[PDB]
Amino acid sequence: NAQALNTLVKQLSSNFGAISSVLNDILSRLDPPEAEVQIDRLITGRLQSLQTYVTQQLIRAAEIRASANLAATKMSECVLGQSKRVDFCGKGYHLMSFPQSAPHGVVFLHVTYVPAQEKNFTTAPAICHDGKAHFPREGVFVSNGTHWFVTQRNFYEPQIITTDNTFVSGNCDVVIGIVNNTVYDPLQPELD
Amino acid sequence: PQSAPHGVVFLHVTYVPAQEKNFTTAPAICHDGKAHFPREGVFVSNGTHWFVTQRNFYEPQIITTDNTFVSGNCDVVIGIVNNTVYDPLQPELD
Amino acid sequence: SIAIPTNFTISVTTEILPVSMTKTSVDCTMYICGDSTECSNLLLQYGSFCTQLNRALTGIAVEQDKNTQEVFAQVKQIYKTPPIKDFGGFNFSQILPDPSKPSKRSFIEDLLFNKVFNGLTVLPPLLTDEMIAQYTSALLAGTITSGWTFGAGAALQIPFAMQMAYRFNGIGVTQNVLYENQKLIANQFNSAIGKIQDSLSSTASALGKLQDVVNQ
Amino acid sequence: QFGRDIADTTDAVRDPQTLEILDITPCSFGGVSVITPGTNTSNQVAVLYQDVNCTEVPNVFQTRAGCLIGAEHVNNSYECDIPIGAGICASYQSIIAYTMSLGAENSVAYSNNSIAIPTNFTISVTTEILPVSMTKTSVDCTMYICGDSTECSNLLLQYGSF
Ligand SMILES: *[C@@H]1O[C@H](CO)[C@@H](O[C@@H]2O[C@H](CO)[C@@H](O)[C@H](O)[C@H]2NC(C)=O)[C@H](O)[C@H]1NC(C)=O
Ligand SMILES: *[C@@H]1O[C@H](CO)[C@@H](O[C@@H]2O[C@H](CO)[C@@H](O)[C@H](O)[C@H]2NC(C)=O)[C@H](O)[C@H]1NC(C)=O
Ligand SMILES: *[C@@H]1O[C@H](CO)[C@@H](O[C@@H]2O[C@H](CO)[C@@H](O)[C@H](O)[C@H]2NC(C)=O)[C@H](O)[C@H]1NC(C)=O
Ligand SMILES: *[C@@H]1O[C@H](CO)[C@@H](O[C@@H]2O[C@H](CO)[C@@H](O)[C@H](O)[C@H]2NC(C)=O)[C@H](O)[C@H]1NC(C)=O
Ligand SMILES: *[C@@H]1O[C@H](CO)[C@@H](O)[C@H](O)[C@H]1NC(C)=O
Ligand SMILES: *[C@@H]1O[C@H](CO)[C@@H](O)[C@H](O)[C@H]1NC(C)=O
Ligand SMILES: *[C@@H]1O[C@H](CO)[C@@H](O)[C@H](O)[C@H]1NC(C)=O
Ligand SMILES: *[C@@H]1O[C@H](CO)[C@@H](O)[C@H](O)[C@H]1NC(C)=O
Ligand SMILES: *[C@@H]1O[C@H](CO)[C@@H](O)[C@H](O)[C@H]1NC(C)=O
Ligand SMILES: *[C@@H]1O[C@H](CO)[C@@H](O)[C@H](O)[C@H]1NC(C)=O
Ligand SMILES: *[C@@H]1O[C@H](CO)[C@@H](O)[C@H](O)[C@H]1NC(C)=O
Ligand SMILES: *[C@@H]1O[C@H](CO)[C@@H](O)[C@H](O)[C@H]1NC(C)=O
Ligand SMILES: *[C@@H]1O[C@H](CO)[C@@H](O)[C@H](O)[C@H]1NC(C)=O
Ligand SMILES: *[C@@H]1O[C@H](CO)[C@@H](O)[C@H](O)[C@H]1NC(C)=O
Repeated sequence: NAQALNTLVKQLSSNFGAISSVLNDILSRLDPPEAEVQIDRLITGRLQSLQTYVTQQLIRAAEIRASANLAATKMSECVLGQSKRVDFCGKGYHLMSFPQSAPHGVVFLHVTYVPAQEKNFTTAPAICHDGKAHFPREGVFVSNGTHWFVTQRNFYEPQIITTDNTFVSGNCDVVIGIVNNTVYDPLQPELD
Repeated sequence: PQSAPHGVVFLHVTYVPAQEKNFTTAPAICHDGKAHFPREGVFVSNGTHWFVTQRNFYEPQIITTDNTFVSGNCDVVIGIVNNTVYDPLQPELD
Repeated sequence: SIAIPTNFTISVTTEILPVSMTKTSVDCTMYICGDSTECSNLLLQYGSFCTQLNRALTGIAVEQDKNTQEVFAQVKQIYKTPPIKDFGGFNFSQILPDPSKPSKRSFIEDLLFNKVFNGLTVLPPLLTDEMIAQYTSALLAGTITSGWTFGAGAALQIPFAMQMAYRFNGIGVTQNVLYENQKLIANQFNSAIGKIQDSLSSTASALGKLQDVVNQ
Repeated sequence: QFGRDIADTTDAVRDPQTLEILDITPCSFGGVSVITPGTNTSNQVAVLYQDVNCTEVPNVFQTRAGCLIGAEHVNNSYECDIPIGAGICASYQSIIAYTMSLGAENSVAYSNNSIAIPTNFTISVTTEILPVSMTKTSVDCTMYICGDSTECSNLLLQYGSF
């Protein structure tokens, strides 16, 4: 923006085919019948320069508006609320953000949830208990070698396999990769 | 994504349902004067028997106290149908 | 009256989007006149008309290199598919790179590429197309082996059989149906992959944006 | 007697004396570029020539984007610092020209029964910068094009409402 304003000023120094770059000299030492000839080329050159500057400004205005609309959209979702869409505001699972004033824009602070310290476990997609295929209501099955557990996909919170946090469907033959294990039921200890 | 000489090409894997069958349904079930609602999905009926299934696939299941929640009364909501709700604890008690 | 589907069809849809164009650079001293010292004198007395034009042109020339940067270079590190490919019966050889091709291009990419002086100069792209497929290969490995986990932070491996289960769970479909229909889904996916390549193999006018952008 | 490739551009002339068709092409030209690592960081610079056979330009290294003088080719690939073009980049060791490194190649352990689940989490704030507006500028017509000159502005009116 600064150079666009600056480059326009230098255009006044261009003769554009005239003998002088200043209007007063043209009005001074030129015969008025033919003085306009030097003026006419000068105005066209200056007008052409002015035309270019506005066109360049218009192009940048569209780019700024696109960025401005994008900035407003980010504020609409990632500031006024939580952006469920992934990687729209900060790498990682976005939580929220705080806008900050800038001389000609806005700066966000995207608070993101980045997991770390991962461990790999031997798992199965389903569990067979008494011939019934069990699936997890949420999370996935995991096992620290021998004992099996259920934990959410985004954090290691192992829990005992239980009827309440699992649902059954079908039989043990239709799904592949199943493992044989026992599903704890909280009612039995209460009943006994 | 797939590389292109001056762009990028995607292969959007989409889940398009098909083979739809129309069933008679009600928004809630009245059992012992209590209005029952589905935790997920909607109630369906193959003419006489009632079932619960998700909105994107036909997986009918017996109406159970665990897959439904109770609120309000039988009078405030319109369109309710009179039906029984199975309870899994009764057979264990008996 | 409720209509509920009793079956599902998995279809792959191809979306074409341009991300960059030819990086063109234009000179003015040797273009407006051309190796003419006497003519160049009248060129500069107009001021700095073409001085900014080159700056304007080169200003967008680097933008295309930028444009490719965010659209493709979105992976902190390059991932590689395992030598053994057992994705629960799924087939991915069509989209993955093969040694037979030029060591980085996939079968579909090769099908896609094949279907597509004085005064002027053309600047080569910063990212040669040869290693552009490297980024897509990395993304393919991440979205297959690591699923969506690598998008957030460290790439966490997940078997493809149950990676779909979460995604099915993400569209209000209980994952139990998928496992009971794993074989059917794999056949549908493989057929869809086979069909889409044939949709552009013999003849296809659906290139649109990619093909026409070169024309203007 | 001659041939034009396209757009009225001669590219082939047969010398009638010898009767042997010969191709004609414009000789080398283009924009010269300077590669530097920073004024304060160092002083050495490397000159780059674009799309020119490196035999008549004047350590010389030829690349797909022309040849550059002042850098030494390195087989080892490092992260790109100065983007030259055609997949090569330059940095400070002297100035070194090397093939761009896409990234760290890692083959994550994949298996049909292996789940990688985090046991810990890190909360990091990411700064995103976006402009929303630019300086509001207005330009006058009469006093700029001519400037306090009624006679000059009179001819301006003849152009209409530009
Ligand atoms: C877990 O349960 C399955 C299912 O019953 C057991 O598989 C049985 O294995 C025996 C011995 O090979 C066969 O005679 C049965 O026909 C199998 N069952 C079925 C339904 O086919 C399995 O042995 C059990 N234990 C383990 C460790 O998986
Ligand atoms: C289902 O339950 C409702 C609610 O009790 C029954 O509606 C009753 O019908 C009888 C006879 O028509 C009336 O005396 C009651 O006053 C009604 N109940 C209420 C709360 O007003 C209904 O008959 C039952 N059966 C069916 C098929 O809906
Ligand atoms: C759901 O649709 C699929 C195909 O859209 C059905 O799969 C077909 O099953 C018949 C039954 O023998 C086979 O002859 C076809 O070859 C199968 N087609 C494919 C593409 O695999 C499937 O049976 C349908 N399931 C239900 C419950 O309707
Ligand atoms: C999870 O990570 C945090 C930091 O990323 C760990 O907190 C550190 O714990 C050690 C243990 O003595 C301290 O010395 C550090 O000062 C702590 N750092 C911070 C930033 O709090 C935490 O222990 C990790 N937890 C697990 C279970 O791995
Ligand atoms: C796995 O975790 C359980 C939970 O307490 C523990 O008892 C067991 O020792 C651990 N190791 C193995 C190999 O099961
Ligand atoms: C898992 O992979 C191993 C080795 O590739 C194989 O032996 C085993 O049968 C596979 N099991 C399932 C359920 O895919
Ligand atoms: C509806 O489904 C049930 C479930 O077994 C079945 O017994 C019944 O015959 C079907 N038809 C009607 C009209 O209920
Ligand atoms: C549904 O519409 C029919 C026909 O208009 C009507 O007889 C019936 O009472 C309506 N039931 C409800 C619950 O709206
Ligand atoms: C995938 O499809 C190709 C196409 O011919 C075939 O050669 C290959 O064996 C298939 N792989 C699997 C695992 O089905
Ligand atoms: C004309 O052709 C003859 C035939 O070889 C050759 O010797 C002679 O040099 C040619 N003259 C000119 C002026 O090219
Ligand atoms: C050169 O200046 C940059 C910018 O301030 C700075 O980051 C760098 O450390 C400086 N290097 C030296 C050698 O002074
Ligand atoms: C440059 O020209 C020489 C002949 O002077 C040739 O051997 C070489 O192959 C040319 N280089 C390229 C890149 O075309
Ligand atoms: C680098 O690669 C070239 C080409 O294969 C080879 O001649 C050279 O020995 C390699 N090593 C060095 C240090 O250039
Ligand atoms: C996966 O877990 C096994 C457990 O024995 C371990 O040996 C192996 O190194 C792990 N693989 C990783 C972390 O890539």
